Amino acid sequence: GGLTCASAPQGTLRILEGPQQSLSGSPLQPIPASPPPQIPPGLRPRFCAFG
Amino acid sequence: MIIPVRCFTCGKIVGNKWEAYLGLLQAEYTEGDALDALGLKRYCCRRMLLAHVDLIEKLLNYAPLEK
Ligand SMILES: [Zn+2]
Repeated sequence: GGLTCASAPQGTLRILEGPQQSLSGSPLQPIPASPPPQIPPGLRPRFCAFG
Repeated sequence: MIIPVRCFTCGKIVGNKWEAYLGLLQAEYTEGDALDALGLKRYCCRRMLLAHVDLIEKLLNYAPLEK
């Protein structure tokens, strides 16, 4: 138990978690565009001129 | 608040048509067809009943006597 000074280390291992990327890199999934306003069907001339 | 007696633009009596309008809409008419079945031909008359917000039923939930 003299606890002498040992030599300098050769290198460094570093352990850390890696993320999973099987999900991302996929084609994007955007929010679907709301439709442009379309005229309602069944619009008729309700007003007829008097006389 | 309460349905106007006359239309604002022309003086057509529209105050007697509110309960008829609600009974037509509860009988599954379109709002355009329900305004046709009341004889509201000019769109001045027709917005008076189409756009009416009836605040008196909300304003009578605070009815005081509750008795
Ligand atoms: Zn009118």
